[PDB]
Amino acid sequence: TKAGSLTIVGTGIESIGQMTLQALSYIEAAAKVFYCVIDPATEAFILTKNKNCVDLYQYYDNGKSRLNTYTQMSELMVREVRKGLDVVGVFYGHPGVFVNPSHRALAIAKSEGYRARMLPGVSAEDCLFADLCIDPSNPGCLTYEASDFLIRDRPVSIHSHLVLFQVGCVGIADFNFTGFDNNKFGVLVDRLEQEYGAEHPVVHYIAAMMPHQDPVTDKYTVAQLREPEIAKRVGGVSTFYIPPKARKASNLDIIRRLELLPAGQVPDKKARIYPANQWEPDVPEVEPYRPSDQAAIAQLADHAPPEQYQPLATSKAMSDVMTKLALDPKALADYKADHRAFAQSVPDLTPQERAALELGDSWAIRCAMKNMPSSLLDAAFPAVIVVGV
Amino acid sequence: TKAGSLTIVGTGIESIGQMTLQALSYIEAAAKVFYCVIDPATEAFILTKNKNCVDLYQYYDNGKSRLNTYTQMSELMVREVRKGLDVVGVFYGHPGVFVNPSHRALAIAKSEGYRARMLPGVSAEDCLFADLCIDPSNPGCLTYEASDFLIRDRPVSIHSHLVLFQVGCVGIADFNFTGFDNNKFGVLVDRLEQEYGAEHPVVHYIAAMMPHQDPVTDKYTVAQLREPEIAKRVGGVSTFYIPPKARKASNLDIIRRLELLPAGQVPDKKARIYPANQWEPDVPEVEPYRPSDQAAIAQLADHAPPEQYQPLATSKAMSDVMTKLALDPKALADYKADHRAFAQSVPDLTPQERAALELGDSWAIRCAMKNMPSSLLDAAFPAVIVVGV
Ligand SMILES: Nc1ncnc2c1ncn2[C@@H]1O[C@H](C[C@@H](N)CC[C@H](N)C(=O)O)[C@@H](O)[C@H]1O
Ligand SMILES: Nc1ncnc2c1ncn2[C@@H]1O[C@H](C[C@@H](N)CC[C@H](N)C(=O)O)[C@@H](O)[C@H]1O
Repeated sequence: TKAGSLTIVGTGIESIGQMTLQALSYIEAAAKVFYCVIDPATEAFILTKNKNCVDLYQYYDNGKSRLNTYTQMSELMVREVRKGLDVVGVFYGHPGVFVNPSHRALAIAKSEGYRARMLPGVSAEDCLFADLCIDPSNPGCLTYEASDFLIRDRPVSIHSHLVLFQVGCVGIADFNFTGFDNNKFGVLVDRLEQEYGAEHPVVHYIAAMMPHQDPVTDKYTVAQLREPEIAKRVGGVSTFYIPPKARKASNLDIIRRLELLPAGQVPDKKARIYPANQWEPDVPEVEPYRPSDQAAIAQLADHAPPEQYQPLATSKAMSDVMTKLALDPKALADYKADHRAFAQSVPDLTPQERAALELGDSWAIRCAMKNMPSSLLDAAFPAVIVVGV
Repeated sequence: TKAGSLTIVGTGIESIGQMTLQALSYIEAAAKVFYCVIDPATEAFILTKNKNCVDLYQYYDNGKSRLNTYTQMSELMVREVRKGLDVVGVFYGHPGVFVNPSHRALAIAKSEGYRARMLPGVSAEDCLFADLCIDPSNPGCLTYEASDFLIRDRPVSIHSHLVLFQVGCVGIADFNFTGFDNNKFGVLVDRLEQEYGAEHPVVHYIAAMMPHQDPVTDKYTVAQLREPEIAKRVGGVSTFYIPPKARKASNLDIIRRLELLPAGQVPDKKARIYPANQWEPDVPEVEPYRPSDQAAIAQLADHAPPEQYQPLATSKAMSDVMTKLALDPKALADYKADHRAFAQSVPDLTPQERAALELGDSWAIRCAMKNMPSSLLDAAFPAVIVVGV
């Protein structure tokens, strides 16, 4: 193992709070931190967590190709990796979602034989789902960069969600500190009119970046985007959400092959699961408390945990060590280097807990931390599926 | 304002570390916590952070419609909201990504006039981007639930990413504690063959759930998914990634309208930005250090921060309060109720810092925390765009 590693992490969108615990722990552990964030409170927070930080944002410039900036950003990180340092790169949101220099730097580090990993973060699209109250599952999600969407004539589905990033810099490859002169925005609007019609809704979405702010969730018709007062509101942190125009019908062959038949009464294409998408035009009211819902709720009074449910049955020592492995990158490295030596050094573990850590197998650890009922193991593996469409 | 609120949060995918700081803070602040997580270390962690937790997973049962479970899960949360409690629901990953009961509970709470919010988290798709080293931007991303994909004949694009969730329970609406008998998996494979061909790659993806694990990133051909030994590896935490088959050409009309013309030499449709997608079949090697890259790197020696770059210039007191607003939900509520009273109570703030908090405007706060150069304001607003495709 060569000295030197690159770990790229995110900060999420909303200041500080949307950073993951592991992003924070790696920032603290790093020999050197390179960051590219928008809000100053997140920047200030990062600087309190590591004494050796460099702002990558200073490598942008007016009329300077963003591609040249990205090469430089990547090279600054990889240079420090080559010197043998544990380097952390920090990008706002998810660091691999609409981000060039992270993928570049990691690929170079990997190709030169250094440890390289991206830790996922909360993207603007994650925020969009939360704030617009939609689920990519229902009814599928198409996500594009706005210029790419136009230039390569990327397909839309009128029956699925559409999310467009970078709608504030349509056709612009460079940078200006005072913002983009988004003069080709009308080209995007023409495409949206062709695909959806002039009266179809488009949600202008800006996630709150500070904890006390509300998101921008402004619905406009496609036609309204041509109004100069509306178009000028679209900036560098603007994303568009375009809801579906209609519900798609079910395929009879698939209904048959999946054996969803009974008497033929699969629900209608508009027989929606509550709640309906509130952005979709002319969506009918969906009843939250149907007779089936009421009957399910009536069963709560007599509910008991099923015999195959596996209650948590762990110990402070085991919870402590699993927490430490998640929150202390140095402890994790030590454990990964020698499971046995690490496991045997952890105080207060039971024999089963020690053995499970010695092995490292997910099953053994799960087994040490949950009571597995005899009924369960006699029948016949994580299984947590929380969507039913 | 009625007593009672519902805040739904995520834990991310990988045990503990992928929880956001705000998810943790809301879990700690809650009067009651309802959770649905897969790994026991995350469960144990949650139980150390709040004394009043209920496992929602006990409302699944063998042969019990998942829809009935979801109604019950939602109702357990909303009942406590109605009693006037600050309730936190916790779902693994992102709590609104392929999750029924979160959206249900929030919509009901909102309709009855209670405070209701979803906080985004790290989804399995976020993990997929990080672990497979792909960017949804390049070349667009289509995301579907696997049964829905089939039943409603959702379109694929051979030129964009395809991500399929719930590939381990194709056509299954119920639950079994011992896992799904995924007997209709072959129907998914037939669809993938029709769309992509028998020799096209499909990546079986399982993100590591424990900090020491590696992800499953196993490439198979579509044809190989028919092998029983391979099909049985696909379970409840399996996601498929299907890379593009080809590069899409540019639209000449759009090239003209966006004025990307010069002598006509837009890059070829295969003239890729490094790095190439390593999963895509027959991708050529892309040079990381082209002459343009080398020239950009040569400019680093003489680099100075641009005159319009805005250096951080804050104080401990201001950083402390912005951190507190992000990490202390009670402090945030107090600040939101009365900006002036809150701002005037914060020790050690400068006059400008106090005034900025009194107003709450993003501009004023940004202004108090960053030195804005005279050159910047004379020219003519966040602007952090890190992808150039
Ligand atoms: N606060 C925000 N609200 C909505 N969309 C945003 C926000 N910030 C960034 N974006 C979107 O992300 C684009 C910038 C991207 N290069 C970076 C995205 C970032 N890596 C993420 O994870 O979301 C913007 O042009 C917007 O489309
Ligand atoms: N560890 C994992 N690796 C890859 N995919 C996963 C993992 N865990 C869950 N999934 C995907 O998510 C599905 C379950 C969903 N109902 C819940 C997803 C969860 N809310 C998320 O944010 O990803 C599974 O069937 C998989 O498709």
